[PDB]
Amino acid sequence: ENLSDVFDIYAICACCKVAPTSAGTKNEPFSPRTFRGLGNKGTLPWKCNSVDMKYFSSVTTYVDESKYEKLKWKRERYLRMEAKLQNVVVMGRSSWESIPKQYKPLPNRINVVLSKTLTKEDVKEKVFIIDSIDDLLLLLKKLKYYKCFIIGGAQVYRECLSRNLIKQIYFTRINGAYPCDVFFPEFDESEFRVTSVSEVYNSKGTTLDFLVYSKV
Ligand SMILES: NC(=O)C1=CN([C@@H]2O[C@H](COP(=O)(O)OP(=O)(O)OC[C@H]3O[C@@H](n4cnc5c(N)ncnc54)[C@H](OP(=O)(O)O)[C@@H]3O)[C@@H](O)[C@H]2O)C=CC1
Ligand SMILES: CCc1nc(N)nc(N)c1-c1ccc(Cl)cc1
Repeated sequence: ENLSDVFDIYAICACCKVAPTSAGTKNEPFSPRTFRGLGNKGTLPWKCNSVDMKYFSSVTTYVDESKYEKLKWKRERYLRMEAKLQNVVVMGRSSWESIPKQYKPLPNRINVVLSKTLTKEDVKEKVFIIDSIDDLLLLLKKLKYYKCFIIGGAQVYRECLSRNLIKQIYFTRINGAYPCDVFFPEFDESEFRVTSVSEVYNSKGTTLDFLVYSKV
């Protein structure tokens, strides 16, 4: 069976173009993947993009009650053989720490932070602290939710793609070049097909679009 399908594990990210460097061995002016920039110095490479922000918020928050029973059954079945509704959002520690206190935990979604060092003692926000992907799966198996969104960062995307635990990738392309030090991990793209390509959008002069890739 495909766990990414049974537990509806999707990834959502936004990547921009990478700003060249005149020094160092990391300049890739000819990179085969134009949009691969994820972060810089612990924060996003670009300045507040309200357009992607709204998009991100809608995707990760939207739930359809009518479609849940079907998911409930699909899961009850898998679990059988193995033996307010909200989506889950999963993020690495650095990502969680990069979010300003006032915006955490992300409202209307069940928050999960992956970390082997954070403790419930110092993390007062309502969030599940998970020690590993393995434990993440243990959590989803005993949790009522709609879809599970992996929202970052690079390390977390890598682990999930590497384990073939991603069913869909919601990929925002930011058409701007900014300095970057964290990039989207490479994986076998032949395993996916683009299933949604939005019209172009504009943020203060910078264009961007939204793509969705679904596993074959
Ligand atoms: N453009 C985009 O869409 C996104 C950009 N970002 C950007 O990416 C950068 C942060 O990403 P990155 O550096 O990859 O870090 P992450 O945000 O993934 O956090 C890394 C930390 O998460 C924890 N972690 C990772 N995997 C596991 C695991 N399997 N089990 C338990 N804990 C785990 C560890 O915490 P610990 O050390 O406590 O164990 C780890 O050091 C920032 O610059 C941020 O702004 C982040 C998300 C999305
Ligand atoms: C709004 C930015 C954004 N847009 C998209 N399309 N995907 C994401 N995963 C994020 C994101 C970045 C950093 C953190 Cl910490 C959490 C989420």
